Amino acid sequence: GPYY
Amino acid sequence: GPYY
Amino acid sequence: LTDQEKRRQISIRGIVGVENVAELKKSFNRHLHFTLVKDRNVATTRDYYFALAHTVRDHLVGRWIRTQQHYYDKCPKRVYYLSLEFYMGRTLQNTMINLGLQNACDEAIYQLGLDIEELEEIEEDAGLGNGGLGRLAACFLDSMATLGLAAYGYGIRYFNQKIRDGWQVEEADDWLRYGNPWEKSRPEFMLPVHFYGKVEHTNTGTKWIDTQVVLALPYDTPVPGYMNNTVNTMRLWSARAPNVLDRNLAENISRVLYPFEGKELRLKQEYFVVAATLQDIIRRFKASKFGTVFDAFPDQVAIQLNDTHPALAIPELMRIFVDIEKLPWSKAWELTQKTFAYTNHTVLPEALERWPVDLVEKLLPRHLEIIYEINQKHLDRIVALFPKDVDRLRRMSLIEEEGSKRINMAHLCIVGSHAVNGVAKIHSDIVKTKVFKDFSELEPDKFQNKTNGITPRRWLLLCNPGLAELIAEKIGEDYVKDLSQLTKLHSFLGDDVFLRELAKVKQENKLKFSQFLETEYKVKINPSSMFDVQVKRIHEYKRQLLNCLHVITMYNRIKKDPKKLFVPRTVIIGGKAAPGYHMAKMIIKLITSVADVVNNDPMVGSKLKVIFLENYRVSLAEKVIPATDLSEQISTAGTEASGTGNMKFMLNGALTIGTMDGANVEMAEEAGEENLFIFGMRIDDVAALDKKGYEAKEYYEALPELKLVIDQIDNGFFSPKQPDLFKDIINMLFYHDRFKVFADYEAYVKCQDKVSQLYMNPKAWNTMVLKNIAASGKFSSDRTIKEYAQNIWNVEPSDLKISLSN
Amino acid sequence: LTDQEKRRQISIRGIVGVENVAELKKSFNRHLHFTLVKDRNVATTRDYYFALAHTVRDHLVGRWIRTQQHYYDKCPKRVYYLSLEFYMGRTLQNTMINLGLQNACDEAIYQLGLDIEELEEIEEDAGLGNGGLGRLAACFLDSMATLGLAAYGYGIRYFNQKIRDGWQVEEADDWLRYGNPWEKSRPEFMLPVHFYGKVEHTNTGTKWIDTQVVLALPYDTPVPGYMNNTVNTMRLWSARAPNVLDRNLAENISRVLYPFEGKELRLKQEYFVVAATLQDIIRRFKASKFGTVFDAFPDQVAIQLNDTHPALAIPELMRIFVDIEKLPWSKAWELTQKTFAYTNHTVLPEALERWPVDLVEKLLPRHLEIIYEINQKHLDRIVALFPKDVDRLRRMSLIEEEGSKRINMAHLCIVGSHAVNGVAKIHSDIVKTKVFKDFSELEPDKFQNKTNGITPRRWLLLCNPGLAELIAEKIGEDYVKDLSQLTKLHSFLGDDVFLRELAKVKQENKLKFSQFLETEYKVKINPSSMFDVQVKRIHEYKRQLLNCLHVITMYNRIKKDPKKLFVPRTVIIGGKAAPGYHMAKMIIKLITSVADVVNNDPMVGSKLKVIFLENYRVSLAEKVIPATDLSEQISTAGTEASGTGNMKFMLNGALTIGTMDGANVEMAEEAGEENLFIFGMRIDDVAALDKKGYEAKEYYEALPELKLVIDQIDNGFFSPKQPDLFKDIINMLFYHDRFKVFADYEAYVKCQDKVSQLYMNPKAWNTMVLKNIAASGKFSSDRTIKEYAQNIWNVEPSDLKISLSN
Repeated sequence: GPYY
Repeated sequence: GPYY
Repeated sequence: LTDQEKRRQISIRGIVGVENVAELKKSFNRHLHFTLVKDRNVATTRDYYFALAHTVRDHLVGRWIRTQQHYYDKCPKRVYYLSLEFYMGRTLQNTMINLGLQNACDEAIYQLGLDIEELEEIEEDAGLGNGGLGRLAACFLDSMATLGLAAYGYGIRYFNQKIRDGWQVEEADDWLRYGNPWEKSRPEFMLPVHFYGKVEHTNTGTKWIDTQVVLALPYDTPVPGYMNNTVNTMRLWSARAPNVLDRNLAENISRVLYPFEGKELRLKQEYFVVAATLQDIIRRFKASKFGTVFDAFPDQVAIQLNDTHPALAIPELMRIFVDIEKLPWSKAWELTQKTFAYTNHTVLPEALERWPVDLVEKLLPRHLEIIYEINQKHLDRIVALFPKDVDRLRRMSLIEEEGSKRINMAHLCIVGSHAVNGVAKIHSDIVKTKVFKDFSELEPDKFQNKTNGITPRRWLLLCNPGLAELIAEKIGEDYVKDLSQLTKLHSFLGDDVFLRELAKVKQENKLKFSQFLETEYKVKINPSSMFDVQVKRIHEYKRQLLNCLHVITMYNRIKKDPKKLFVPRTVIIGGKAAPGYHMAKMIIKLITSVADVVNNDPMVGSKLKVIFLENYRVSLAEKVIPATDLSEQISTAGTEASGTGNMKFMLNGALTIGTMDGANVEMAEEAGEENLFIFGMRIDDVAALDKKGYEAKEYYEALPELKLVIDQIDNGFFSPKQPDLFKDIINMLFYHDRFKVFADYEAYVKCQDKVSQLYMNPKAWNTMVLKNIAASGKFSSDRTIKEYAQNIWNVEPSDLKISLSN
Repeated sequence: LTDQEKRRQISIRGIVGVENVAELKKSFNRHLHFTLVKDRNVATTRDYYFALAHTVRDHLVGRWIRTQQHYYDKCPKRVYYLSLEFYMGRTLQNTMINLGLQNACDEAIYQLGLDIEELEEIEEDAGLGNGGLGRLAACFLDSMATLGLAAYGYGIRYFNQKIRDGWQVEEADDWLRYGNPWEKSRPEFMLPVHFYGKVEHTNTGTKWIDTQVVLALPYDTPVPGYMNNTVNTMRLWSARAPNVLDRNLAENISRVLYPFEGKELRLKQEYFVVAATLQDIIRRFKASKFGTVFDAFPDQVAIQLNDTHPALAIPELMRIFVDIEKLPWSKAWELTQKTFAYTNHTVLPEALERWPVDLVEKLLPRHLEIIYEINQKHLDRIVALFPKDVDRLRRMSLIEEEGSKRINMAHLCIVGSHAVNGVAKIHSDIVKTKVFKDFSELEPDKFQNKTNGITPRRWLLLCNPGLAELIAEKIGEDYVKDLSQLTKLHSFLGDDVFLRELAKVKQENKLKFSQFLETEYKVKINPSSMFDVQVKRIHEYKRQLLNCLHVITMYNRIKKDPKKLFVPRTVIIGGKAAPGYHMAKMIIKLITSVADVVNNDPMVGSKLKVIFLENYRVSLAEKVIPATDLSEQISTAGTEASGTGNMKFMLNGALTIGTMDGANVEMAEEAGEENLFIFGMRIDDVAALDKKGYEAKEYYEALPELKLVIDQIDNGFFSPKQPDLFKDIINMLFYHDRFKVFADYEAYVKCQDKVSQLYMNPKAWNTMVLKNIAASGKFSSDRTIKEYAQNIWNVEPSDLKISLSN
C-alpha cells in the first residue's frame, strides 16, 4: 500500500 | 469581555 | 455602505443547522483530506473514525456556540461540578444520539463505502474514570445538559487490565497516542498554581512567596443535552512545567488517577484541580454581563464538592477573596459557605481523607493558616452553645491533634458548605444521624438525601435500542425526559404478546453479545443459556468469591448426577483489582482456573459457562448490560451506599439477586420485594453475628456441598499444578474473612435455585422483569438532578430548545 | 447499483479548486468556530490568524494530495534533502503568493472586518534555523517544488535575541505554545531509534542488542511550488520517551539546535535524524508502485548530505542493507555510494566534524565497526594504486589515529558519496584542489561546483511587491521562473523615466520600514537618509566592528566641522551572537553605547542614525532587505564561501560594499566590478601581510581619524560610566585580532565616501542599481536546483501544472  |  | 457590522459576517449563520446527507459526506471528505491530511488510498480505519468524529463535532460545537451565547446573554446562576475523575466512555454514538444524527450519518457513511460499526469500535475509552464516582459525574453532566442547566465539569486530565495465566496483568492505557478529537486545548487560558514556599505577613494583607509554580492547561470537551440543542462543557486540566529535575514533578500531578510522596502527589493533585478551577470560575464570573462585585457571588455560582477530594476549594476560595480580592475574612466566609455544597459517598468512617498537618504545612502554608482560622471560629461558636462539653469540642474539631496531628477533610467540607448530602435514604441517614451526629444536631437542616440516579440516554437509547424501540411503541417517547413514564408499562402485565417481544429483545441483545464472547474469549456460547453477570470492581467486600463458590457448586450438580434437569447458564464475572491488592489478584486467578475446568470438561457441555470479562469499562458495560438476565448485586449488608450498576441492569430487563443494602433497598420499594431476589442477612442479622463471633467452622461441615467446593478449591482440584496456591484464600476465609462469605452461602445457593425456577417459566420471568423495568424511572439521573437544582443549587431546569438560527 | 466504487466517493472532487470569496469567508467561519471552538465575541487576533491560516492550508493540502497522487502514479526518482536545520520563516503570505490566493483572501478578510496585515504579523518565525544553511535548505525546498521535483526535506523539529543595557540577552522562543497550524503529526508513522547497547556476532548476521530506544515522531509541513499546483513535504522529527530519569534524554535530542555530553547530545541528535530518515525512505521505496527490490535503490532515491551533520547516513544505510535486508556488503556499498552526494559548505579545514572513536564506540557500536570496514577497503584500494606513499595513507584515512583517535566525518562523506560539491567557484576549487587534494586526484570527476542561489518568490514577489510589480510591467512575468530574464532591464539603462519609478519604489519600501523602526526602536527616522545595512551573525570574522569604526568616524566628521555637506545616513546593524561568545557580546554592547551617543546629540540631528536590529530573523530580513541602499558585505578575504544575503540585497535594489571573496566575486562577474564597491585586501594582499606580520601599531598613528575613534572608544568616550569596559576589545584588536581590522580601515572609510558621492547623484545610483538588479538572475535558487538535478541527482525538472480535477 502507497506510502506518501 | 465574555469568558465562556 | 456596511461598517463594523462587517465583523458580524463572522457567524455560523450558514454553517449550522444543515444536517442532511450531502452535507455530511462533504464534511467527511473535508476532514479526512483537510483535517487529517490523508486520502482513500492511505487511510486506515482509524483515519475514517476520526474524519467521522470531526464531522460530528462540528454539529456539537455549533450548538455549544449558541449555548454559551445564551448563557452570557441570560446570565444564569452557574453550576460547577468538581470531581477528581470523570468516567466518560466513548463519545461518538452518544453525540449522534443526543443531536439526532444517527440516521443521516448511518447513510452518509454507507454511501462512502465504510462500516459505521467498524469506525465506532476504533474509539478508545477516555481514561478519566476508575469507579462509580467518575460515572456518576458523567451521568450528571449529561442530565444537566439535557435539563438545561448552565453546568460545567471540572476535573483533571490524565490502565488496561489484561489476563495472562489466569492472572491479572496491568498494562498502559495510551488513550491519547493518536489524539482526542473531542477535546480542545485552551493554552490561551493557562493558569499558574503554586506549591511550597512561605507566607509573609505584612500590613497590606498576607503574602505567599518563594513558591514553586506549575502551569494548569485547560482542555474543553462539549457535553450535549438530549435534543434541546444545549451543549455544556467539561474543562479538564493538564499540568505543565513553566520553563531542574522537577520539570516532571508537574507532569506527575497529571498522569495517573488513584496513584509517602504517593500521598503527597495526591495532595498536589487535589490542590492543582482546586486552584486552577476556582481561579477559572472567579475569572468567568468577573466577566459576567452583570460596593462589591462579589456580593452576588453565591447567587451566580454553585460549586459541588463530590467527596472530600476537592476540600481545599474552601480555604482556596477564602485565600483568593481575602489575600487577593482583599475583602473582610468575615464577608468572604459568608460568600464561601453559600457557594459550596458537599456530597458524601462513603458509608465508611475509616476511609475519610485526613492529611497530616506537617504535610499541608510544607506544601500549602497559607492554606494551613486559613484552615486553623476556620477551625477556631468554628469551635469558638461551639463553646458558646455548649460550654462544658469539651468532648463535643475535640470531636467536631477539623483537626485531629495527636501523634502527628491530622486535618479532617470531611469536617472542613461540612463547616464550609451550606448543604451536605448522601446518595441513598439509609446512607444519607447514617451520614446525618450517626457519622456527623454532632454536626446535624447543630444545623439539622443542612443535611439531606439525594438518591443516586442513572442516565436514560447512554443506558437505554444508546446501548439498548431494541428495548427502547419496543417501549416507545407502547408508551410513546416521553419516558426519555421523564423515566417515571415507564410506569405505564404495567398496563401490559397481561399482554402475553408484549412479554414475547420483550424477551425476544433480550434474546437479540443476548445473541449479539454472544457473537462477541466467542470472537473474543473463543468459547462456544450458549445463546439460550441464562446470562448471569457480576461486574463490580474486584474486591473482598464485593463477594464475587461467593459467586465463584456458587460457580463450582453448580459444576458439581452436573457431575454428581449428569442428567438432572439443569437450567443452562453462562456466568460472567468482570472487574479490576488494584495492582497492589494481593487478595483480589488471587480471587482473580481463582475465577480463571475454575473457569478452565468447568469449560473444557465435555460432560457439562452447553450447560454452564464461566467467563471473566476482561478490562471492564464503560463501553463494555454498554455491551453486557443489555444482554443480561440475572444481575449479581450480592455484597455483604452495610457496606454499599448506592449502586449505579444495580440500576442499569434493572432498567434493561435484567433481574436482580442481592442483599437488602445500597440500591437494592430502594429498588425493592419501587418494584416490590417479590419482584427482586433478596436473601442473606439483613443489616441487623449481621448486627448480631458479630457479637456471637464468627468462624467458618460450622458452615463448612454442616453444609455438605460447601465442603465439596470449599475443599475442591483447596484440595488443588481446580489448581492441579499448584493445589496449595490458593492456600492464601482459605487463611483469610476461615481466619480473617471480614466479610462473612459462608454465613450467606445458604440463602444464596438456594436463592439462585428459585431463579432457575422462575427462568424455566418464561412468562413468570418477563412479567416480573416488566415489573422491574416499569419501576426504574425513579433512578433516572434527571430526577436526581432536578432534586439537586431545587434543594441545593437553587437553579431551575429548562426545556428550552436553544435556537440554532437567531 | 454501485459497489466499492462507493469508496470512490471518498474524494476532493467537490472540495478542491473553488477559490472564490464566498467560499473563503465560509471556510474562515468554519475554522474560527469549528476548528478553533471560538466566536467573534471571544476571539483574539490570534484566533483570527489561525482561522485564516487554516483556510489557506486546505488549499495547500488539496494540491499536496494531488501531488503525492501524481508521484505514486508516475513513480519518479525521489530527492531527499537532509539538513539538521531548516530556516523556514513565516508560512502564510508565502503560501498565498505561491497558490495565487493573495487577492481573494485580501477581500475575503476585508469583508469579515479584519486587517489582514494584523493577522499576518501574529505568526512567529518557525524556529528551525540558526544560519545560512537552514535558509539555503528552505530556498531549495521552494525551488524543488516550483521546479516540479519529487523532493522531501528531512530534519529535526525543535532563541529570541533581546537587548537590555545595550547588551544581548537571550530569551526563550516558544514558537509552539499555541501550535503550528501548518504541520501535521503522524504518530501512526513513529519509528524507534537505538542508542548504546552492544553487537552480537552470529552466523546469521550481526545483531545489535541491549539498546536504549528513543521514538521518532514525524511532523509534516507542505512546501508549495509557485503556481504549478505542486506541493512537496518537509517531514521533521520530534523525540519521545517510549514508555527512569532518562525519559528526557530523548526530549533533549530535540529541544535546541547547535546545543562533553553537549558534544554527545549533538551526536545523538545527528544519528536520530539519520536513522529515522533512512528508515522512512526505505519504507517509502518498498511501497513504490514498482532477484532483489533494492537493485534499483539508487535510481529511485537520491539523498543529499548538507555538510557532515548527517554523515552517519552512510554507515546507517549500510547497517540496514547488510544486517536488516541482509545483502552482500559489497552490493550494499554500490547501492550506498550511488544514493549519496555530499555538499561541503565550510571553507575551513579546522572546523570539520571529528568524533572520538571511544564515543562513537559507546553510543553506536555497530556503526564504528561498519566505519572501520569502510575504511580498510578504502585504504586497501589506495595501497594498491600507491604502494609506497604511506603518508597519503594515514592522510586519506577516515580515522585520525592518535591521542584519543578520531573519526573524520568529512572523509567518510567523500568515500561514501558519488559526488562532492562546493557552493561557489573559488570555494569549490579549494575543496577539490586543496582541502581534499588526495581525494580529487583519485576520482577527479567526483568533485564539482554548485553556486548557491536564492528564491525569487520569497525574496522579491513576497517581500518586494513594489519592485516586482515594476519589473513585471517592463519585462512581463517570466523572470519569476527564469530570473536570467532580468537581463532585459538593461534595455532601460537610459529610460530616465524608469530609474524614477525605480528609486521611487525604493523610497516607498524605505518609508514603510521607517514607520517600523520608529514604532519599534522609537527614534526619528530620516526617510531620506541612505539606509546602510549589515545584517550577518555577530562574529569577529564578520567585521561589523569595522563598520562601527566607520560609524564613529562619520560621527566626528559632523563634530569637527558641523556644516560640511554630509550625505544623511541611517546605519543598521543586526545579528545574533552565540550566548557563549564573549567577544561578540562586547561588540554588541559597543555598537549599542555608540548608537546612544550619535543619536541623542542634537548637533547631528537628521544626519546620521545608528540602529541595532534586534532579533534578526527571516521575517525581519523580509522587512529590511527591500528598503536598503547599501549592503555591508565586508568580511576579511578568504573567510566566506558563499553569501546568500549578499544576493537578496543585489536583487532588491540595494548596492554592495565589500571585499573580493565569497559571493561578491561572482556578483562582480555578472554586474561588473565598476558596478560594485570592492576594496580592501584581495585574498593575496592578505596572503602576504601575514608573512610580514601584523600589528595595529602603524595604522593607529599614521591614520589620524583612526586614532580619534580608536581612542574615543577606549578613552571611555562612548562608555562614560565605564571607559575601561571595552578594554577587552583593544587587547584582541592590537594583540590577537586574527582578522586585520585596521589593515582595511583605509580602503573602507574612503570606499564609503565614493558611495555618499554616487548617492548624491540619484541618476548615477539608479543606473548602477539597475545594473545590479539585471544581473542577479544567475543567483536564483532555481538555477542552482536545475544544476543539482542534471549533474548530481539525475532527475528532470517539470513545468507540469498538476491538475486539480482528474
